[PDB]
Amino acid sequence: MEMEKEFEQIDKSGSWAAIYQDIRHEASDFPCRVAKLPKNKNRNRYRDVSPFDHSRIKLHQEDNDYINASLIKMEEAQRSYILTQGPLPNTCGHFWEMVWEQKSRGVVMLNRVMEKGSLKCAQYWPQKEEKEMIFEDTNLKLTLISEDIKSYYTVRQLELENLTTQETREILHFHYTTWPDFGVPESPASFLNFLFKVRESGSLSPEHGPVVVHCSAGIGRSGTFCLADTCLLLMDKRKDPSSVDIKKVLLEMRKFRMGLIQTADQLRFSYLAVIEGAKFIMGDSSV
Ligand SMILES: C=C(C)[C@@H]1CC[C@@H](C)[C@@H]2CCC(C)=C[C@@H]21
Ligand SMILES: [Mg+2]
Repeated sequence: MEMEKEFEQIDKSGSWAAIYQDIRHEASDFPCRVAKLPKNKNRNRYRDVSPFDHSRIKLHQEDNDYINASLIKMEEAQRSYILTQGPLPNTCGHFWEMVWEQKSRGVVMLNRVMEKGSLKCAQYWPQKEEKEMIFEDTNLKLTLISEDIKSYYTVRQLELENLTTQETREILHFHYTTWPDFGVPESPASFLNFLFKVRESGSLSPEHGPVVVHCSAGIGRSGTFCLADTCLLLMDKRKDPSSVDIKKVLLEMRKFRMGLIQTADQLRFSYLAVIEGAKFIMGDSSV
């Protein structure tokens, strides 16, 4: 597994920070002019995290079509993802409008609402079945149908209703709840198990719109999730599995949204997940 001897060589040489900086130097730099217009200042959670103009998701509405969200389209892998920031108190209606318009089936959330004693995300879904949420600026109603709480993650089933037309869709919410406050998980086993739960749900499949992935800024943990998924897909599809190069897949994803993978230990963790997940897809079905 070329990547696995690349992994051991980089650990041995203690050069993860140098590998990561080289990725930062060669990453694309495209314009983000819409994100920087003054009328959009309260739609952005972080001043240094914006969507490129060429890949941004446009809301289907006159007035203001802006949301901080990017379409990441992986041609060879045949997979698309929408990466977005954690919604703001005033962008929750835009978030669900984007989900409606893009025909997404799943939302993947990789942060908690409060981390390090600060609010990383608005409470954008209902916590109780009997208290639904109405987003009047976008004319959508959201209802909790059920939820399954497990040790490392929670899965919710929600109903999203277009109050204009009274159509309804079922949305699956996949909430990874135990990413540590500092660093990365020591073992990728629980992250891979989470990834495969999302895959089994159908939410990642071409009969649906792209899955919506977010953490707080939509680049760190979010980038790790998409990078691992796409790498494992390429290894399944290809005549030569060990031809998959993580660093070139990461740079290709960074053509669509800036800053994906935010630290050198996130880079290292991404290798770990792909190496370990590759065991579980080269014929070794056992668990
Ligand atoms: C996905 C994995 C590589 C691991 C295999 C071993 C288990 C302890 C762990 C938790 C239980 C499930 C179903 C698989 C996970
Ligand atoms: Mg460059």
